[PDB]
Amino acid sequence: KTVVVTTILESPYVMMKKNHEMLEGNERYEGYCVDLAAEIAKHCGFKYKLTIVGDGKYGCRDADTKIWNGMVGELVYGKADIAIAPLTITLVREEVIDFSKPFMSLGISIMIKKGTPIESAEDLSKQTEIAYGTLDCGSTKEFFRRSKIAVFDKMWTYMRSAEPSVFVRTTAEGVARVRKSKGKYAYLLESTMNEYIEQRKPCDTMKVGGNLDSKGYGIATPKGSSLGNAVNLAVLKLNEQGLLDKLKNKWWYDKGEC
Amino acid sequence: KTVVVTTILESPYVMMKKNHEMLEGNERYEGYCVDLAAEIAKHCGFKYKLTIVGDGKYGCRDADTKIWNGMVGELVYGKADIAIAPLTITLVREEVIDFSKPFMSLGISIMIKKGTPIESAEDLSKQTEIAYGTLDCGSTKEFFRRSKIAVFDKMWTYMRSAEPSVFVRTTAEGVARVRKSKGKYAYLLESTMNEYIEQRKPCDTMKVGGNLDSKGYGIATPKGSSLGNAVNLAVLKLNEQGLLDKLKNKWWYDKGEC
Ligand SMILES: N#Cc1cc2c(cc1[N+](=O)[O-])=NC(=O)C(=O)N=2
Ligand SMILES: N#Cc1cc2c(cc1[N+](=O)[O-])=NC(=O)C(=O)N=2
Ligand SMILES: [Zn+2]
Ligand SMILES: [Zn+2]
Ligand SMILES: [Zn+2]
Ligand SMILES: [Zn+2]
Repeated sequence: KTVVVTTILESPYVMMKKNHEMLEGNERYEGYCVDLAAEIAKHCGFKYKLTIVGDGKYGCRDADTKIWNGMVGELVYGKADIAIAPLTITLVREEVIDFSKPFMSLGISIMIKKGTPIESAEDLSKQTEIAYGTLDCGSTKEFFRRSKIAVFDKMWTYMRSAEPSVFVRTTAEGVARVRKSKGKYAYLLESTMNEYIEQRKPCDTMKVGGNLDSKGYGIATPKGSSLGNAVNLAVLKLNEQGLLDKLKNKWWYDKGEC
Repeated sequence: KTVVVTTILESPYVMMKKNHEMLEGNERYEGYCVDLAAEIAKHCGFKYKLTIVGDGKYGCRDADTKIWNGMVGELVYGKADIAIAPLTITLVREEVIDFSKPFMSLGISIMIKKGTPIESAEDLSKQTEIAYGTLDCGSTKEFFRRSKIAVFDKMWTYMRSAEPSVFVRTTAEGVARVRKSKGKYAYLLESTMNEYIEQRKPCDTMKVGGNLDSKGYGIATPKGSSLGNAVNLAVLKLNEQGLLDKLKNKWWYDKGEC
């Protein structure tokens, strides 16, 4: 029986091979999570088919209709058996699906255009000439809004009333805003994506400072799945075999461009 | 029913209060995990009794007898209901007990006496003047023995044959060796202990370099325990509330001496 794996097109986790039009099935795709899927399936002993999430989303529950979208929806509504993607482990998600132990750690972090005189959140917080913001909705925004920490309160107090708005609609919009702003905008985002972009042409951005919080990506299965136990032990084995680190190094650095 | 928590006297997770002999029950103890225990109990709705693990061990399985010792033992054989301690989440442990998602991240790291001209594992690998080692058995030693990575393979080749022995019997012996060796011994250990010791008098050690691997500590319950789900969700909630970070800062930095 063929396990249906849902994943999402986010580089470098899953990307179309250059010659994808010539290929078929699992072979059309490459990247960190493709490699991970193959390892998980090999060590759990199953055959699988990769499919890209229909709506291109991770997974959130509409307040209005209480319906789950993205990969979480595909699990909860039975369109796929397992999600192998950079899906963040969160309380609201783990209420409806099961997560493996994290396969990759991450945190909120600062992206600057190279040259910008900022090396930390504290630096940002003490000034206003360099503008800075986050996605207009989602966990990073909420992290600042709720923080009782002085530096983060200060940054919230600033971002919430800044004009023009410092919030962006998509991550890509945030990255492009850093790149076209002539050193006048810094963007706050997942450190994994920040370090990824640091190694992409034209090599004009940089990750600075320590992570502001700590989070994990996990592989997700539905409650009571026959796969959940073995998938979890698999993630642990891969980590101890140094394979997760190998995959990270490969996709971020060996294929780096800077 | 009063939940029996097993834990271990490892600073700053669990320590005797200075006036412990005037006190009784849970109140004798303080530390990160004591605070954490209170929070977990409150969010899962149980009363508990902190007990120090009989043998002072974390838990491994004896190769000959196959018997688990330490806190893992107490969980496996039915002596305690939950382990709230810096118990590392590992493949062989997760095969026999359940863990929450990690409450704290760590990795193998390098402890040096201040002034030692070493900034990374690479730096250590390329020289011989400064000796370096790990605990004489256990996971840090095994990480080097099994590594396919060039830098770590080189360090292993050196450590395994170094004379006199670079391995030590206890964490304490490792730290004392760095302190009395005038810069000629560096010790490889968990990053959390490393960073803790850096804030303790006489303030003569430092953690240097990035972590060499990545692991997490998790709260453990016996397989099929009915506490397991609630405890996991409670760990996620505390992270998202900033409470675990607040506790870390508190016990490592607010109470630091350097
Ligand atoms: N950028 C960005 C991202 C945004 C994300 C994400 C991963 C990434 N990522 O590392 O590309 N996982 C999620 O579960 C999520 O709700 N939102
Ligand atoms: N040193 C030391 C340590 C050694 C440890 C540990 C925690 C710590 N710690 O940071 O105190 N947890 C474990 O599960 C373990 O097998 N060995
Ligand atoms: Zn095409
Ligand atoms: Zn493998
Ligand atoms: Zn005493
Ligand atoms: Zn609380």
